[PDB]
Parts: sequence; structure tokens; C-alpha cells
Amino acid sequence: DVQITQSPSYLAASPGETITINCRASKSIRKFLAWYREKPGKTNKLLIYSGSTLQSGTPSRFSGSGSGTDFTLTISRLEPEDFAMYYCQQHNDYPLTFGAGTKLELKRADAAPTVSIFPPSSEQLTSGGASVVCFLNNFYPKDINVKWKIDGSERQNGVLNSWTDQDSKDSTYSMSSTLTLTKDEYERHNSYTCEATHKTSTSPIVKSFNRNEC
Amino acid sequence: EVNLVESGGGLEQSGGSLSLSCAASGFTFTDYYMSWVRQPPGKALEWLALIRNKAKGYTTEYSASVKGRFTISRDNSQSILYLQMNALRAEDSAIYYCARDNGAARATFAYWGQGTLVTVSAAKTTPPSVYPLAPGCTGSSVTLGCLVKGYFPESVTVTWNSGSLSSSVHTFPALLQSGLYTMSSSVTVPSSTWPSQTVTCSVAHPASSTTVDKKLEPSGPIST
Ligand code: NA
Ligand code: NA
Ligand SMILES: [Zn+2]
Repeated sequence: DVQITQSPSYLAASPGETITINCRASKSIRKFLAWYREKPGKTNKLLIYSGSTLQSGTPSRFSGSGSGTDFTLTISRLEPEDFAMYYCQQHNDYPLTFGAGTKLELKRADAAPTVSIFPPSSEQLTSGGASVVCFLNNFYPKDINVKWKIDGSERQNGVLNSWTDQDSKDSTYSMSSTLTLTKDEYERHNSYTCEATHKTSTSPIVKSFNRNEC
Repeated sequence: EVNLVESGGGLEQSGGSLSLSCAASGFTFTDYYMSWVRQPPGKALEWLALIRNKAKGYTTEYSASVKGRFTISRDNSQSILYLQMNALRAEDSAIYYCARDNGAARATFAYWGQGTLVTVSAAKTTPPSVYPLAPGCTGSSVTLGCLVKGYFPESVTVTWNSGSLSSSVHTFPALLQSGLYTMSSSVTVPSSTWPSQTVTCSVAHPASSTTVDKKLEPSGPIST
């Protein structure tokens, strides 16, 4: 009803940095904009309400401004705990409506993934299926390309990828890539390769195995 | 301190019903506005229903998306908040949270629960196949895993050696494939310790009352 556009959707920043996040309503909301943060395993917390009033307990490095259709959240000198998902919400009028969020990510040194490949298990082959699995663990930033090669030929069907959220402790990402085939399909070729291209090197990290080296 | 705990979430078919409740504590319940907000997967939080305080005589407001199907109510003596959900739709699938206002500004949410998951689907409760991920035909550290595939509805929990090398485990979120969920989990341990000592993944899927324990074995013969 009042639609709320949050931007940027994603921002990486350093501990000690100051940043600004934006929220824009499709029509005036007077001053009634609230800001929240979300973190995994924690309940949502209100930071600011009525545009610029700090919720009891919010650190003073948070400030809010705006009126009408354009607001902003500023956080000065980021603390580690400030890295989170931030939402805005208008509370001028029903139906209450939220922005889609700004992911505030902690910028750490670039790191290459550790890559591991797994053939399908006996157990899975017995059932008629064949999943080849590649883990790419502990890298940064999250952008990465994985390609799957069967007998040297790029495979672009049946790959599913999944990433973890940024790690609380080391600030890295990890992902799985899984190429799922039928048994028959799996047995008609020999070499299975997953290749990870990540900005830490112009050389892909390559992991393979031969069905018929075992 | 203030606590809100949601419950009653589960799987239903399209056209069924569900009742959610929210156990609230740590404030005078009747002094506050209480709401239900949901987060469908990949989408913005969506406010659904508000019930005001005693001062306001407990009047309600609804989102157009649940109006006439969902009804918010309060048990004031017990400090429980309810959401009765009738004529469920697959688009209703989401994590549902209960929330309380901050007192100064009545249409904000100072406290939330952790949420309860609601699935509306025609898929049937199905337990996972659990497959081991060990290296085939190495160095100082070894990565192992478990592929958990073909389950419904969420969630599953994967425990490695009764919680002991949960510092180096990675849990990959589930994705729907062929109507069913798949996820995997990995753990990284020193080569000094596996295959020398045992490593097991235990996979709980409460929906089907199933727990699978899978020992990771080294590359050995086809025989044995
Ligand atoms: Na690549
Ligand atoms: Na739907
Ligand atoms: Zn071939």
C-alpha cells in the first residue's frame, strides 16, 4: 500500500567505517519510519522509530534522518556486532509495510576456497542415483564461479549451489555445489571435475576424480 | 526479561487450517498492542494482524491478504496471543513471528519471537536418505560430509560426533528438488584423527520421527 524501497541491498564495510542506508516510500509517511536489525539465531531488534528517535539501548553511533518520502540510517564507526541485515518500516498507516532489507557485510581480507570433491556413495548408487558433490569452504568475497566438467565437457544442467551466511567468527563464506545425475548417466563417462574461479587467482582451483581410477 | 515464544507451526494442505500461539512474558500483557508478522522465503517481512491493548478495548486490524481467513485474538489472563488461520494457501507458507510494540510508538515492534514455520503444500511428510561424503582413491586436514536428500517438510538437524567438532562444521541451506528438500553438512578435522577415530553424522528429522546415524568410512574395498 505505501511501498518501501530500501537501498543498497548489499553493502560491504570495514570495522570503524561510517556508512549510510537509504529508505524511500512511494508516498509521504510523515516522519514515521522505523529501523530494525536482523541476525541469525537472534530475535529482531528495533533501533530507531519516528525517523530519528533512538530506541532505548541503541548505541549513539546510530542516527536516523528524513521526512516525507526519503530517509536514511547512518552508522558511525562500525563495531563487529553491527554487521547484520537492516530493515526499514513505515508506521504512519495501515497496512504496516517494510523494506526488503540491506545486507551489511563485514569486509575482511580476500581468501581462496578450500575445495573438496566427493563421488557418489555406494549407498546412493544402490538407490539409482548419482550426486557428485564439491565443497568450497572459507572464502571471501562470496562471488565465485563453479563449473562442472564430465570428460572435459562443460556440464550446465542439474547443478545446485547453496551458500552459508557469512561466518560470525572468520567472516568467510562456504558453499556446496552438487551435480545430480541418474546412475546410468553417471556410468557413461569417466572424469568428473568441479572448477572454482574466484578473484583471488586467475587460475581456477580444480578438483577431479576418475570413476575408473577406482 | 521480556520473551515471546511462537508455537503451532507445521505442515498443512491447501484449504486446511492451523492455530498459532504466542506465549508472552516479562511485561503487563494487557498494556500492549500485539501483532503477527510473517517472512515468506526470499521476501520482505509482511505485517498481517494487530490487536490493540485494554485501553483501546482490544480492537483489531488486518492485512488485505488475510482478511476474513485469519483471526488474531488474546487470552489476557494467560498472556497468550493467537492467530487462527483458515483457508490456507500455498503462498501463506512462511516463518510467522509475534511482536509487541515499544510503548512510545504503537505501530513499531520492540520485541519479536524467533518464529514458527508454516508449510502449506501438497507434498507428504517424507524422511531423508542420508549419504556419506568421504574422499575416494590426502594431507593434514580432511573434509567429510553428509548429503541429506529427499525429505519433507523442513527442518533437519545434522550433529557430528555428539557436538564435539561443531566449530568446523558448515551447514548448507536446503533447496527444493523434485518436490523434496536436500541439504548437506560438512566437517573438517585433522588427518591425525580420522579414519583413526570414528566420525558420525546424526541426522534428526522430527516431522517423520527419524534419526539416522551414519559412520563415515575411508576408501576401502568394494568387497568386505
Ligand atoms: Na570456474
Ligand atoms: Na504459492
Ligand atoms: Zn564421456
